[PDB]
Amino acid sequence: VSQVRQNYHSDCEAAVNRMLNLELYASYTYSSMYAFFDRDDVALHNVAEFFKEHSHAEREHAEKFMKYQNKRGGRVVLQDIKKPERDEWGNTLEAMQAALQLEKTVNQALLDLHKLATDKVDPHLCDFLESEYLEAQVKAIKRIGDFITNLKRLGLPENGMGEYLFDKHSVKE
Amino acid sequence: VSQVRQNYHSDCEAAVNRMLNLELYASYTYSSMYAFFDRDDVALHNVAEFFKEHSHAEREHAEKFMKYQNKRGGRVVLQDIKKPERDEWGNTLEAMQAALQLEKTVNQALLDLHKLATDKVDPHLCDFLESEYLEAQVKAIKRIGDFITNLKRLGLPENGMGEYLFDKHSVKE
Amino acid sequence: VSQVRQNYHSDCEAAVNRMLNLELYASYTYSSMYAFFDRDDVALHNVAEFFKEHSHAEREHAEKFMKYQNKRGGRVVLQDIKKPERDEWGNTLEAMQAALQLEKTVNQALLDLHKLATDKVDPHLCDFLESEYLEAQVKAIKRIGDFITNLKRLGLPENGMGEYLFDKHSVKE
Amino acid sequence: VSQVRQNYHSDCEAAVNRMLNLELYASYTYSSMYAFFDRDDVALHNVAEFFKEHSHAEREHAEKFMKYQNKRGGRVVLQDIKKPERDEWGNTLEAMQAALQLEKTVNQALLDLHKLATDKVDPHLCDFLESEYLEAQVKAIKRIGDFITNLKRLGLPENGMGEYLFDKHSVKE
Ligand SMILES: [Cl-]
Ligand SMILES: [Cl-]
Ligand SMILES: [Cl-]
Ligand SMILES: [Cl-]
Ligand SMILES: [Cl-]
Ligand SMILES: [Cl-]
Ligand SMILES: [Cl-]
Ligand SMILES: [Cl-]
Ligand SMILES: [Cl-]
Ligand SMILES: [Cl-]
Ligand SMILES: [Cl-]
Ligand SMILES: [Cl-]
Ligand SMILES: [Cl-]
Ligand SMILES: [Cl-]
Ligand SMILES: [Cl-]
Ligand SMILES: [Cl-]
Ligand SMILES: [Cl-]
Ligand SMILES: [Cl-]
Ligand SMILES: [Cl-]
Ligand SMILES: [Cl-]
Ligand SMILES: [Cl-]
Ligand SMILES: [Cl-]
Ligand SMILES: [Cl-]
Ligand SMILES: [Cl-]
Ligand SMILES: [Cl-]
Ligand SMILES: [Cl-]
Ligand SMILES: [Cl-]
Ligand SMILES: [Cl-]
Ligand SMILES: [Cl-]
Ligand SMILES: [Cl-]
Ligand SMILES: [Cl-]
Ligand SMILES: [Cl-]
Ligand SMILES: [Cl-]
Ligand SMILES: [Cl-]
Ligand SMILES: [Cl-]
Ligand SMILES: [Cl-]
Ligand SMILES: [Cl-]
Ligand SMILES: [Cl-]
Ligand SMILES: [Cl-]
Ligand SMILES: [Cl-]
Ligand SMILES: [Cl-]
Ligand SMILES: [Cl-]
Ligand SMILES: [Cl-]
Ligand SMILES: [Cl-]
Ligand SMILES: [Cl-]
Ligand SMILES: [Cl-]
Ligand SMILES: [Cl-]
Ligand SMILES: [Cl-]
Ligand SMILES: [Cl-]
Ligand SMILES: [Cl-]
Ligand SMILES: [Cl-]
Ligand SMILES: [Cl-]
Ligand SMILES: [Cl-]
Ligand SMILES: [Cl-]
Ligand SMILES: [Fe+2]
Ligand SMILES: [Fe+2]
Ligand SMILES: [Fe+2]
Ligand SMILES: [Fe+2]
Ligand SMILES: [Fe+2]
Ligand SMILES: [Fe+2]
Ligand SMILES: [Fe+2]
Ligand SMILES: [Fe+2]
Ligand SMILES: [Fe+2]
Ligand SMILES: [Fe+2]
Ligand SMILES: [Mg+2]
Ligand SMILES: [Mg+2]
Ligand SMILES: [Mg+2]
Ligand SMILES: [Mg+2]
Ligand SMILES: [Mg+2]
Ligand SMILES: [Mg+2]
Ligand SMILES: [Mg+2]
Ligand SMILES: [Mg+2]
Ligand SMILES: [Mg+2]
Ligand SMILES: [Mg+2]
Ligand SMILES: [Mg+2]
Ligand SMILES: [Mg+2]
Ligand SMILES: [Mg+2]
Ligand SMILES: [Mg+2]
Ligand SMILES: [Mg+2]
Ligand SMILES: [Mg+2]
Ligand SMILES: [Mg+2]
Ligand SMILES: [Mg+2]
Ligand SMILES: [Mg+2]
Ligand SMILES: [Mg+2]
Ligand SMILES: [Mg+2]
Ligand SMILES: [Mg+2]
Ligand SMILES: [Mg+2]
Ligand SMILES: [Mg+2]
Ligand SMILES: [Mg+2]
Ligand SMILES: [Mg+2]
Ligand SMILES: [Mg+2]
Repeated sequence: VSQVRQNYHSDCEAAVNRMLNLELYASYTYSSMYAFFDRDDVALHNVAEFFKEHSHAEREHAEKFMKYQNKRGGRVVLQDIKKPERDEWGNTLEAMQAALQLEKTVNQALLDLHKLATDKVDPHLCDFLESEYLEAQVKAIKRIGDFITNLKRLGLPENGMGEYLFDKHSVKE
Repeated sequence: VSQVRQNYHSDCEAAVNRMLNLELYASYTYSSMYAFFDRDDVALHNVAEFFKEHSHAEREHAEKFMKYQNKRGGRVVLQDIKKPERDEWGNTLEAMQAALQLEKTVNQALLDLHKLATDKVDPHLCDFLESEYLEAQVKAIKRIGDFITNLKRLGLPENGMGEYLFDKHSVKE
Repeated sequence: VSQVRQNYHSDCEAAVNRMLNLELYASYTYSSMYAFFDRDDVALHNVAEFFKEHSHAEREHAEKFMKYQNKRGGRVVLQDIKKPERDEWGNTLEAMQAALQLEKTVNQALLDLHKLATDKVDPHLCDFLESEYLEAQVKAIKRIGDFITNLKRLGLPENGMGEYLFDKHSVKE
Repeated sequence: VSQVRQNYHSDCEAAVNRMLNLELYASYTYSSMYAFFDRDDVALHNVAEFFKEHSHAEREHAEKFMKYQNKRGGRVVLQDIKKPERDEWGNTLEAMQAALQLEKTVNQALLDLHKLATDKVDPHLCDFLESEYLEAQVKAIKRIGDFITNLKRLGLPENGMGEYLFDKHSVKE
């Protein structure tokens, strides 16, 4: 037993490792989206940069779980980071729809971990999730949903002018 | 009788209380418009913020009537603030059309109060309305009318690209 | 279903709308207290300003619930804002006693909403209440209680000199 | 006829001269109050300074009527400035009560002049009164009324401690 460990269930330790992996998986998916929108035959650079930044944020989320694991006396156990589900992402609308679903998948895993922490009477882990993850996730989901609404309004997928306008006026330039 | 009261007719006092209520009603309607445009399935945030700011301005108009009532020695009497006429506002054009009509309703009440003040030979109340309300109202009506003209030019309600462009280029970002 | 909605029970959505209304009701009550203490025959302007500021804070609390509702994919539904229970507030002690009871009523509604969120296993809503409302409410209740103790010490309601001194030395000038 | 005169009735010209005199009379009354509160056996120096400043304001009001008369092509005609009604002013409450009545007397004369200007269809004179006099008068009346309420609360005339406290905490130090 680690000398620091106190009130930290094995099941929570394992679930933190699985969360770590999911954040890295999300990072990798966003990096694929970045590379897609940077292609010369796609060429939506503000969209590309939105996804690149989101890829970096997900890696930071993973690193924070590594630090957490060690603070509690658990042990980081890594697994392969699976490649993203697609090699090409269609257009801004398809990518944003995939991002929404990814963020909801990550959110569900965070909520499931919170429920496990509750069941194991681990208020430190509950606080960590509430203070560092759950609100960021709700904000990200709302932002992407708002974008999808605007992309539909702009006539995606068919309306290329609408897609251009979104890249120039909705995503940080 | 209040020790400060001079040349202040009971009818004017009552009409100031009714005006106070109407300004609060207008504030509440604009707050509903804010919440509508902030929905994830509407997502026109500059439009939402335009209405939020207008909601705050109307509350300030109400507070100025409270202060006025007390300065003249009248007594503030509050009534329920009725909920807005609609729960959802359609789109930017429908909302702006409703805002125009609301501003004209408020303007008519201000003009009616000015006429009452004239009839009761109350130049202080006439000056207050002319100096603090009537020009602001004309300016607001002109601004909203100009917006409606532009929304129609942009093809509202059908043209979603036009609606997007209005949010990005006509309302403060 | 809203595209953003996840783990948000209909009962919580409805209870957030009812909370929104209660915050607006509290705002309106404080605005009535402001207007009362600004009367020429009351004339306790620091007390009046204390209540005016509290009225603005309550409106901010309501607006934060509107934003929350939309972030979760719920729908803001507004109801009439009922007028305050009294048209005149007696004196500083009576008003502060009414404010204490109002703050405790709002606190109880917040606690009830937290219990509902707990029952529906909604940690995001629990965090929101704990981080944005519950401590502010405890602080406000303590402040008003401290004021009541001092008003009683100063001989309210009978001791007008005590009431004057409170306005000049306990409330921000 | 003055080369500048246009739309300026003889009756209004005369009434402006009478107003000029009344403002000077009010100034002189306030100067008497200043001297009273500066007596060694009264010795309420913040109260004294309040009245001294008000004396200067009234003289400025008179000078503005002189300038107005000349701008319109009327002719300033001066009369004796009558001494104040009392040689001694009792205490802060009695003085403030006299000041309230004086301000209401001046207000009534301003309102009467506005009515004359209205009857003679003189919008420039109406604007001048509304823009330069009527609101200042309402503000002054409200301020003095608020003071009287506080002096009564403080137990004037009997409560000398209350009178001391008013001088130290209600009037600019
Ligand atoms: Cl342990
Ligand atoms: Cl334990
Ligand atoms: Cl264990
Ligand atoms: Cl593991
Ligand atoms: Cl694997
Ligand atoms: Cl996918
Ligand atoms: Cl693919
Ligand atoms: Cl997914
Ligand atoms: Cl889990
Ligand atoms: Cl726990
Ligand atoms: Cl967070
Ligand atoms: Cl957006
Ligand atoms: Cl957008
Ligand atoms: Cl009257
Ligand atoms: Cl009159
Ligand atoms: Cl009347
Ligand atoms: Cl009324
Ligand atoms: Cl009603
Ligand atoms: Cl409507
Ligand atoms: Cl509706
Ligand atoms: Cl209307
Ligand atoms: Cl009216
Ligand atoms: Cl008039
Ligand atoms: Cl105006
Ligand atoms: Cl325009
Ligand atoms: Cl453009
Ligand atoms: Cl425009
Ligand atoms: Cl749900
Ligand atoms: Cl869940
Ligand atoms: Cl549900
Ligand atoms: Cl509801
Ligand atoms: Cl109702
Ligand atoms: Cl009550
Ligand atoms: Cl009452
Ligand atoms: Cl209550
Ligand atoms: Cl509840
Ligand atoms: Cl929970
Ligand atoms: Cl809080
Ligand atoms: Cl205290
Ligand atoms: Cl003191
Ligand atoms: Cl205190
Ligand atoms: Cl003439
Ligand atoms: Cl003419
Ligand atoms: Cl003439
Ligand atoms: Cl003359
Ligand atoms: Cl004479
Ligand atoms: Cl006298
Ligand atoms: Cl005398
Ligand atoms: Cl008099
Ligand atoms: Cl006259
Ligand atoms: Cl005229
Ligand atoms: Cl003025
Ligand atoms: Cl005062
Ligand atoms: Cl005072
Ligand atoms: Fe993440
Ligand atoms: Fe994420
Ligand atoms: Fe208004
Ligand atoms: Fe308005
Ligand atoms: Fe543009
Ligand atoms: Fe509140
Ligand atoms: Fe509160
Ligand atoms: Fe003091
Ligand atoms: Fe004057
Ligand atoms: Fe005066
Ligand atoms: Mg060891
Ligand atoms: Mg284990
Ligand atoms: Mg996994
Ligand atoms: Mg594989
Ligand atoms: Mg629990
Ligand atoms: Mg937080
Ligand atoms: Mg946003
Ligand atoms: Mg009275
Ligand atoms: Mg009446
Ligand atoms: Mg009405
Ligand atoms: Mg109804
Ligand atoms: Mg103006
Ligand atoms: Mg313009
Ligand atoms: Mg949908
Ligand atoms: Mg429902
Ligand atoms: Mg309720
Ligand atoms: Mg009722
Ligand atoms: Mg806190
Ligand atoms: Mg304290
Ligand atoms: Mg000549
Ligand atoms: Mg003449
Ligand atoms: Mg005279
Ligand atoms: Mg004489
Ligand atoms: Mg006029
Ligand atoms: Mg004017
Ligand atoms: Mg003015
Ligand atoms: Mg004041």
